[PDB]
Amino acid sequence: HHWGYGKHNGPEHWHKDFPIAKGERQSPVDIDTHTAKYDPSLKPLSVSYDQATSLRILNNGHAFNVEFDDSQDKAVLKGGPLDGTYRLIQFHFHWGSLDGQGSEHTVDKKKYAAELHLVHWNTKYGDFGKAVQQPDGLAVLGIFLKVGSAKPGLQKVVDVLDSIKTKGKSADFTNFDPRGLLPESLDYWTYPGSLTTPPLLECVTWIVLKEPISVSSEQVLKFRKLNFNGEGEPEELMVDNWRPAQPLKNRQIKASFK
Ligand SMILES: NS(=O)(=O)c1ccc(C(=O)NCc2c(F)c(F)c(F)c(F)c2F)cc1
Ligand SMILES: [Hg+2]
Ligand SMILES: [Zn+2]
Repeated sequence: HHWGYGKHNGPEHWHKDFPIAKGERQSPVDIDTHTAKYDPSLKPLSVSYDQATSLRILNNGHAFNVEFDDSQDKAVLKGGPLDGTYRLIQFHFHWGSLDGQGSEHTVDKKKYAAELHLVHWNTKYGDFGKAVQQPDGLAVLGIFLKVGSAKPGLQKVVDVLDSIKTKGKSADFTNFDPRGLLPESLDYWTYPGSLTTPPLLECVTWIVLKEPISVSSEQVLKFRKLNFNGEGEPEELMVDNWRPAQPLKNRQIKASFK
């Protein structure tokens, strides 16, 4: 019926209901490292997640989102290529059916096992809904996940997946510290883009970290046990919930490092 990642309702069909899919600043894109422009005027990123308040985790039929209380400047992102304070509202992942695919952004055509998106909205706009009507309304921090050693800080997320196996299910998920998902370095690439899922709105200053975090095979395997379907419907494993790379067109990807 509506949108998804299957053969009959996947990314290639999105343009029919969301014409912006063929827009000028669509995401994700391939990051050509030799064409990215080192911009020495970019400030370092400033991630202030010490007061973060996670509230819930839910399976929305497309991915699982961990939501945060964004009623106050509790967990924010500023600095980098951003002007203003962006508030963390939630994070989710995109992953594949196999270790060699899953990320949305690619680096020199290399695909990672998954990609974490920490979604933030520009506070000057009042609420998330208004931010999605502005060219600089959102800032998504993207982090690549490669399969290797286990990420301790990701385990609490992994263990709770059993209780939100199907579409629509949710579970209280308090006291989760998102700082446990950050890599060691905050070096990044940035470019103007969009939401990678419908409505595909062209807001979003993408901030993709250079350094991937590593998770274990067992950790990513639990992601693959989730379902796209609701309880009582035919089981469809939630895998490959990623959108292929879009044409860069008239945009330049800047890097904070050389
Ligand atoms: N993969 S990603 O690029 O990081 C991405 C992040 C967030 C969303 C999303 O929040 N959809 C919900 C949503 C909207 F996109 C709205 F524009 C809106 F007004 C809403 F109320 C709403 F719930 C979609 C894709
Ligand atoms: Hg917009
Ligand atoms: Zn995403």
